[PDB]
Amino acid sequence: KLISTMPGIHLSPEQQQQQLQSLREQVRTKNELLQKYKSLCMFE
Amino acid sequence: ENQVLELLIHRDGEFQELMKLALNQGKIHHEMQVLEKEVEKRDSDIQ
Amino acid sequence: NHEAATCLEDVVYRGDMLLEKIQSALADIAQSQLKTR
Repeated sequence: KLISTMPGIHLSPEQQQQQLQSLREQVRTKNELLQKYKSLCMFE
Repeated sequence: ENQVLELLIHRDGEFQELMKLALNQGKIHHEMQVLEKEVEKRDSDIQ
Repeated sequence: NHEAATCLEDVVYRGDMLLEKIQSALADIAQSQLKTR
């Protein structure tokens, strides 16, 4: 029981996985936005 | 020989599901830490 | 000197517009990255 609780996830893993997927999507969106911003650099 | 067998099967299934959930939570925490580090580096560079 | 000053003012206006557009785009990108994470 101690080894099982040692994992860290107190709440059920359903909402944990939902939040992890949301964070992964947000990270992908942020990376794509940063790439699109740093790519289109044609001003002077 | 039905109630005890069903209870044991449910306990084994719950243990397997708990182990799988712990593994998935660990993997999700590792991926989230990596994504958070990447986003923090990107935000520092952008700032 | 008047012609040179007019050319310099045109170049400075072009540069100021470019800098304003770049600053606006940077602020927009920053706000988007902050709100979306």
